[PDB]
Amino acid sequence: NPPVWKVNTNEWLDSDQYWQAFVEKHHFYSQYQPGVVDPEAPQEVEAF
Amino acid sequence: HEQPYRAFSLGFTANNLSGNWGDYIDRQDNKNALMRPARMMFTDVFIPTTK
Amino acid sequence: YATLGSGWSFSKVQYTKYRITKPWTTDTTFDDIILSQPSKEDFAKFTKEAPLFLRFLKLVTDVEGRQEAFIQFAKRCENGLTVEKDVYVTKKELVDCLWKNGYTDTEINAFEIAFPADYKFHYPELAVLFDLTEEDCYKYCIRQRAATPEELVELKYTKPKNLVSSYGLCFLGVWFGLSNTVLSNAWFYSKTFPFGAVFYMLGSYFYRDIREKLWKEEKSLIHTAQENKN
Amino acid sequence: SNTVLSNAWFYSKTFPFGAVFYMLGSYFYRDIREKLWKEEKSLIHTAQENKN
Amino acid sequence: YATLGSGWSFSKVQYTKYRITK
Amino acid sequence: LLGHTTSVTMGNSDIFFLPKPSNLLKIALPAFVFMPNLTIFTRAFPFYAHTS
Amino acid sequence: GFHFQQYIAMAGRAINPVQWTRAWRRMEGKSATEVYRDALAWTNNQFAQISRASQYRAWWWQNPLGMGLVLYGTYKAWHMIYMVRKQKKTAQLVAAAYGQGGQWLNPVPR
Amino acid sequence: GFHFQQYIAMAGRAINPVQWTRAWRRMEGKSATEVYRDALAWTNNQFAQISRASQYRAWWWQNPLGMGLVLYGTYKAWHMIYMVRKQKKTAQLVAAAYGQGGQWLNPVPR
Amino acid sequence: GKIHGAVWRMKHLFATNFKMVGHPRYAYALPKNPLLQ
Amino acid sequence: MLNFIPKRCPSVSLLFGKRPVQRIEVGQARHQLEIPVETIEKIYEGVDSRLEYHNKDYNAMKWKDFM
Amino acid sequence: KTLERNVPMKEILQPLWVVEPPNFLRQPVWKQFWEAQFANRSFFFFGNAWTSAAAFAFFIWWSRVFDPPPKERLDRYWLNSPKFRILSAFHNPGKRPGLKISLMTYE
Repeated sequence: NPPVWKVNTNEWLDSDQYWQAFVEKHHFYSQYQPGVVDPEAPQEVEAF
Repeated sequence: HEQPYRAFSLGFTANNLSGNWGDYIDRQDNKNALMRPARMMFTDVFIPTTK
Repeated sequence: YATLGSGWSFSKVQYTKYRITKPWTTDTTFDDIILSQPSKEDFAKFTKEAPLFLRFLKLVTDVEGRQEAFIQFAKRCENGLTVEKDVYVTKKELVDCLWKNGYTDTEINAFEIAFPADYKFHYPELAVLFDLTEEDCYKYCIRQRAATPEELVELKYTKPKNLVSSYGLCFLGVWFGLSNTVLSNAWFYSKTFPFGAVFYMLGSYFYRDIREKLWKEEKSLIHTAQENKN
Repeated sequence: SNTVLSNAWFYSKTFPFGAVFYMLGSYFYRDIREKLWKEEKSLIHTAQENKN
Repeated sequence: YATLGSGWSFSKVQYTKYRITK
Repeated sequence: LLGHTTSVTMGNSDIFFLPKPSNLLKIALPAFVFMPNLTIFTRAFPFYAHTS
Repeated sequence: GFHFQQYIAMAGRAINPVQWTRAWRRMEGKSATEVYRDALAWTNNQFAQISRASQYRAWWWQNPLGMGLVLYGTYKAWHMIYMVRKQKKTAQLVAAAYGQGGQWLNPVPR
Repeated sequence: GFHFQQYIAMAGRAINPVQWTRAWRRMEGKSATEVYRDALAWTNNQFAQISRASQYRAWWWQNPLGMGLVLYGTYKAWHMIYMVRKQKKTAQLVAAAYGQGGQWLNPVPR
Repeated sequence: GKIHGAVWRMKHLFATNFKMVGHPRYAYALPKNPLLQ
Repeated sequence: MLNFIPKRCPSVSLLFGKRPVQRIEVGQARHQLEIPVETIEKIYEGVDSRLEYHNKDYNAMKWKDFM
Repeated sequence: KTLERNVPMKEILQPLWVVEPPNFLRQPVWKQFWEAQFANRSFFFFGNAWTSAAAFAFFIWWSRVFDPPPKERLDRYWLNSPKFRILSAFHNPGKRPGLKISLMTYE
């Protein structure tokens, strides 16, 4: 593989079909979710 | 409700409230006395008189 | 364009007040490969000495059992090989490729003892040595040079173009752009020069703090990713 | 605080002369340097050969 | 300053439009 | 042409176009609230709108 | 930003009537979609050259504000060349039609 | 040419009254010959740095006219800052004393 | 821009883990390891 | 890991199948590992050629096989 | 065999697409807006989202306040406007429309 920080972000997301669904869930179906790597994590849930 | 309104211009860059230009007949200088000598400095373009 | 390279090293650069200087040439000019987008004829050509390569080639072809190709290449390559100058692959890159692609330790040791460390294999050498197409070897060499694009590449020098038209347009430009009071304005002296000078002074004084504070997150992410991978 | 960059002198002499010098230097940059360095190169060659 | 060096090579340079980067 | 001079009309000239490069950006931006939410606590809105 | 000289040269070629005949001949068997895609690809190539080469390379104009200063200077050049010229023309028009300051005059008193 | 920023910084230090006291203290046990030789040596060091480093090094301002353009720009800046300022003052003086163009008037007819 | 930053962090923090084939909240739906016992 | 399989064309990966073995360095210690070229060629049956990324030098596998 | 064809660089190095930004959602803007309508605190012009701002803009456009005035109300602002005067002067190149402006006010 290439270095992932050299790889283009949109190309990575086109390759990956699972985290596509993760982004749609939080950023297409909602507009107020935080821009964090893991919005479903226990810290985020309990803060909410 | 029958008198006409003066034009309004207000932004960060320019306005029309620091002065009064007057009517069509009774005109007056928009700038005041202290900056009338430096009118050239309040202009993007200036076309001086012929003399 | 994509960022090519197999390296995980997060590398940034600081600039000087000096320009890059190359040796004088009356026919060539140095430029960036990605900015020039050069073609094969725009690339500059030089003559390379064959015999050191021809010995190894003789050995390899005598082993592989294909001498017709060696004969063709040697009759082509007598009086030296005329070849585009900055289309090459380094010995280290070639050895890495051979090792990862499964060439034996005897072959790799033969390469190592035959060629110097700073040798540069060009696409015709690669094509005749591996029975590939010169087109493919050229493209591979170009990709491997673009992988290291900090090194400038040497092109044929061409005089400037459209100087008269550019002069006319620049006259029109100054004639319309300086025929005004913009640079002598109260607005200029009150906003443009103060804001600009303050931005310049702050950038000059905090040039490195800002960049480090910005790149902190990217550095941490790359470190985490590399550690997870390992 | 002047009309220097808006002058007839500017547009007649400063911009034309400078632009012509710039265009000529850009077009004959290497011819000039070679024609100048010819003598120095010849002298260095002669000196080295005599020394050897 | 004096031009030091043991070399007899008459060397001149051409410049680019890019700055030195370290 | 007494009553036909206010009928000579001319259109505006503003173009509503601006490229929206988000690849340059990686942070969110603030946004104004323009109107109060009446879909929630609708019955109480006149009674709590004056508070903070 | 980069290749400003090349952009001036492109405009210079474009204003040449010989290049107009050359483009007329080149336009044989050609579509508006193809032309638009070609122009878009050229612009993308420029911006991609920027996006790639800014990571490792510095131009002679490099400064502590980076390309912000080059883009500001481009904007200011455009402004001074086009908009201030238009302001001059509009000023002379208004001054010939109403007098200096005619557009900021108060309504006629009733 | 080189170190214009350093020269501005030198002027800034020179215009500081604290540096005037510092120079007063530094002038203890010192001669005009020593000061003059120091300044001449500094200027020679600058020009020798130029003469040496121009052989192999190129600044960000390098151009097909070389340092000629930098020296012309220095001259033009000096001109516009000092001489044109003096011209403004002299113009206002002549206009107050004789009227605009008073210095080019013909002699009184006899 | 928020979405860009989110995906830019997701890349670095998920693409090289070997432990996140998906999200941990849905690991019940995965098949079972034949090597565990 | 990423779903980026290098094209086995010589313009991209010189000398892919010239020998029957591939080699790799693994981890921070860079342990060596040799893999049969047939085991590797098994991937190019799942590789999808419509998708090409990173200068059009890497294809993507189908999600079933990749997962 | 020797290479003689002139190989361009576009056959080797492909540039990335950066003129129009990426869509990590892989959904069109109207579909984003549609889903926002059914998300909470994301109805038509309510909330602080870009969908709410766009809907507020469309709402004020659909309203009358930014429409042009009727002929009964032109001499309140429009006939004394710098835009109006400049446009009149521009479309009457060598003339003086003060009198026609007075007559338009009378009308």
